Amino acid sequence: RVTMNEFEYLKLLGKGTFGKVILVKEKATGRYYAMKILKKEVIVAKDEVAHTLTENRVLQNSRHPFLTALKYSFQTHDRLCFVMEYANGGELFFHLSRERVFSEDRARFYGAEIVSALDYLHSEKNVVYRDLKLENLMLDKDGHIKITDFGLCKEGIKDGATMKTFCGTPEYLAPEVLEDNDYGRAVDWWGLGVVMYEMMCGRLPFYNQDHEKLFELILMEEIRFPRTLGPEAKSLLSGLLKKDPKQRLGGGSEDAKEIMQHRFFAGIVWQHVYEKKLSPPFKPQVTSETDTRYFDEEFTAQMIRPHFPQFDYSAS
Amino acid sequence: GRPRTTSFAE
Ligand SMILES: Cc1c[nH]c2ncnc(N3CC[C@@H](N)C3)c12
Ligand SMILES: [Mn+2]
Repeated sequence: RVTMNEFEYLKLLGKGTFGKVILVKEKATGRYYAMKILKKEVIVAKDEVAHTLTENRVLQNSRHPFLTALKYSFQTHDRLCFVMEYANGGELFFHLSRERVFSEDRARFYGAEIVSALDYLHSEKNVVYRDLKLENLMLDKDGHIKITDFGLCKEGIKDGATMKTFCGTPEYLAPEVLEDNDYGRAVDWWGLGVVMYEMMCGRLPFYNQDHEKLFELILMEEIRFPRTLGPEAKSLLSGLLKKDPKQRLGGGSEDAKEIMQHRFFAGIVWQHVYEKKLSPPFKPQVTSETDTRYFDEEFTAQMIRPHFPQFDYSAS
Repeated sequence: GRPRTTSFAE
């Protein structure tokens, strides 16, 4: 029963070219949410229809504590809106930009939760996420990972079943995607490698501003390892970023289970990870439900066509 | 210290 009129618009949080994400209040309940607003015609025009359905079905059919829950989707004459949990601690990209590198423990913790969430998407929803990167990784008020933005998932992928779409983010693409090969859910372990690499190393494993120089580094070069990196972390990054996906950690039939058992994660209890009994190593310092201090000022300091059948959705 | 990146699909 929901329209644009059921909410207060407070701050800008993000802005891609397809849409915007704004911090909202629900008049009727008092609660704050993050609302992703897409202009219907921009989506039709720039070809994003398929993606938008994928996000909507993947948000509705997912229940996991490190995945952004959806409360409503509803549409207007001109907009599509997702009303989702508000992740008050902002992007990882934000934190790693200020701190430069995370400690091993802190990167261990985030990697645990990420692996927990992806295991679930793979094993339970039969979905490969495809676009893991620092921007799609946020924290909630307690300092627990939330994965946001679901439009690049592949649905219906089960076991080692293969797929073709050239997509993701250039800095994060896996060799076998660059190679123009059919690929499988191990791409997500590549992406997890690149993120763990950035957390503990303070930079991307392969960098060039020019995409074709960056794609050549990806297919051709061994990764470099700062001498500050402990042997267990060296080993994990080495295995997550093996270029042949058959040889990659998590690349076999055991999937996430091969990652959980690596000595990097020794003495992390995976059940407690899921149940949220591990202590977040950074608790976001927010004064109120609407304190956007972990969002870039570039956005918060900014002042405020077909029918999609059965887009509309509602959790309770 | 790396510029914000962009999702795409061919
Ligand atoms: C997309 C989204 C869902 N929940 C959110 N909570 C806080 N911020 C979000 N965004 C901030 C900019 C993008 N990283 C997405 C979201
Ligand atoms: Mn780029």
